[PDB]
Parts: sequence; structure tokens; C-alpha cells
Amino acid sequence: TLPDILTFNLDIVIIGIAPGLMAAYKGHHYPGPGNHFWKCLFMSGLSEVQLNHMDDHTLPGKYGIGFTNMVERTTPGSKDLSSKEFREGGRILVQKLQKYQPRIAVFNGKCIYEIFSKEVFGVKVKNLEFGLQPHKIPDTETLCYVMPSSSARCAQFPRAQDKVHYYIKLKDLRDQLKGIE
Amino acid sequence: TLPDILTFNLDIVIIGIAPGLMAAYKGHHYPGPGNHFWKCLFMSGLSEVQLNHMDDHTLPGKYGIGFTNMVERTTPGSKDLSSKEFREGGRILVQKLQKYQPRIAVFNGKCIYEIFSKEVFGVKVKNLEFGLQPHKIPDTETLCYVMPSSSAQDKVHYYIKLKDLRDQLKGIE
DNA sequence: CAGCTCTGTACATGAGCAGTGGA
DNA sequence: CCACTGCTCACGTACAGAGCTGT
Repeated sequence: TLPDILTFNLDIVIIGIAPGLMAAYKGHHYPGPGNHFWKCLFMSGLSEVQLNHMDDHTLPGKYGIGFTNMVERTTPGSKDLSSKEFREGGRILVQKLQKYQPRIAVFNGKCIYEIFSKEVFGVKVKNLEFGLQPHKIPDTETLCYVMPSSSARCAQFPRAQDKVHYYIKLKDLRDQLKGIE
Repeated sequence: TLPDILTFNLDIVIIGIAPGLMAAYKGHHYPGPGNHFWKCLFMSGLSEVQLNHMDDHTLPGKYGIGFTNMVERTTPGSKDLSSKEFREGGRILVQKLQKYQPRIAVFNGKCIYEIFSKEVFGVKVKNLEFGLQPHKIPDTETLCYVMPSSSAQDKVHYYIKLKDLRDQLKGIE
């Protein structure tokens, strides 16, 4: 439906909630703007150039970053996904993760890790803070990290700059992980 | 792409630019809920009860109205449309109207009728104003009427007038 | 008056657009 | 041709609000 953009030996995999309608129409990841993703990617220095969506399949392999979603199926969204839907998708997400074994699995949007901790970990997770989360992806060495959804809808972070901290921090975490290798 | 709803013997056909992404996904016409099109319909008394998009199929039946777009293919917005595609599209639009022959063909927006005019008719209009345009659809008796783009109460008037117009046309017999 | 599960609500910037009216 | 008023949606997320348990 909207194909993942995942390969092996990836530093970073970015996990999106469900693909939006624009995303489906263009068949490319995070093509909004206002989807803060691509701006943050540049600003954080994860990318040294400005990259629209169309550059998405050039990110594994040059940059180490892959795309996938927690729910494959198109939705407006995100308020319209069944609770069942999510936890059903948690299942298949994991399988990919353990198949592909990226260093860090970044969850885009808070709502998805909340459910993942429930369903995968069985942990309810009081007062979920962004960033590095203690539990490793089962049977892998992949670390989970949480970000605010890079969607303009998210009024508690207005601008891409507001979100950029998390992108930097992530890049930092990657860098460290590289050092212990 | 999003199918039209056209029947023969139609009082009113609503013509839009081209179906938006949501419109496609939901598979109904003017889902909104920030198109105003359904409220405006009701307030005017073209509908007796607040309808929603899920009722679009009933409309040529129960309510005498149908729907089409100038361009058929779904678009995010108007940027993505090309001049040639409006020209191709607007070409197709006449043919449907020629076939179906509704009383009044209603254009949603000023934008779109301006296009249709200068391609279909060959006049370009200086100072377009809403309401009934002097010209009829080629080889039909079908009239053209322009409506603000439905995308609330402040424009209800145009609907009300449209219903009134509809009534006169029937009314003559 | 704290302690959690559950259900829905106004929230902030900004791109995009329709319509008027400009320099 | 842009520059303006004003008003949607945008891959959500932080709240106060209602219902119960308990030292």
C-alpha cells in the first residue's frame, strides 16, 4: 500500500503511525510540508542538504535511515485507527525489526510507543518521556527512541524547530553507538 | 478516481473542480466536514433534513441533484492540474451535460467557470459575478450558474436563489 | 484529596486555497 | 503578478472532566 523503505545494517529506522492521505497519493514518505520531518533531518545534520520526500529511497544506503510504519494501511489519520488495529500492527512491526536489526528504532509519535510497550513489553509506562526507552527490541540489539510526531497537527510543538532537539539527540545516540562497535 | 452521480431528468448538477483526496478516500462527494455544501443545502431547503456525505447517492432520486467535477482524476489541490487537462476535462464535461441534460449546471467556485468560459465559449469574462450566466450549455437548454466555492450562512443566499430559479424553470409548465 | 482506566475535547504554527482589491 | 483577510487540514498530543477504591 505504502511500501516500507527498509534494508539491513541501518543506523536508524523511522516508524510512523499510519500513512496519511497525501503520503499515499504521492507514494513517498513524509511529503507534507507541513511535515517537519525533512526539515528536521537537515537541521539536525542527519542530512547535510534539504531533502523533500522524493529523496526518500536514497536514505538507506547513503544516510543509514529507513522508513516503516506501525500501521501499513492508509488513514487520514490518526484518530481513526482501531485499538485492535494498532496492536495487530505491533506484531508485524517487530518482525521486521528483528529481521532487519537497525541500531535504533525511532518511533514517530508518542501514541505508537505507548501501545508497543503495552503489547510488546507488557509495560504500561507511566508518564512517558521522549527519547531513549529502557527496553531493547526483543531478540535484537535495536534500541527504541520516542519522538513527537512530526505532524503540524501536534500543537504542543508548533514548529519544526521545536522538534529538532530530538533529532539531534538521536544523531548523538547514533554516534555513540558507533563508538562501542 | 471518484465516480460522478449523474441521472437523466435532473434539476441540478453540481460541478466541482476535481475531487480532493479525502473525497476519494471516503468515496463520497464533499465529505468535508469543512466543505459547507451539506449545511448550505439544508438551510436553503433544497434538503428537508441535514444530510451528510453518505447520502450523495440518494440525491438525484430523492432530491433531484447530481454531481460531477470538471476534471475527473483525484487531486490534492489545484496546483497539480495543468492547463491542458482542464481543456481536456472541460471538453468531457460538456459531453456529460449534453447527454444527461439537467436543467441547471451549477459551478462551484468562480475559478472553474472562468476556465470553462474562455475554453468552451470563447468569451473571457470581465468581472465575473455569481448567479446566472447568460449562456446555455451547447446544444442543450441547460443553464449555467455560479456559486461561491463551497469550501456558510453568509452564502446560503446563492443556494436559495438557485432553488428559486429551479422552481421557475419547472414552474413555467 | 490523592490513586488509576476510560472518553472525549481546544489546542499551537503553517501551507494551501478562494475571493477582492490592490501597488 | 503578489499581498492581503480568514479559514481549512495536518501520519497528535496534552489537558480537565467523569466515573470508583482505598489508608
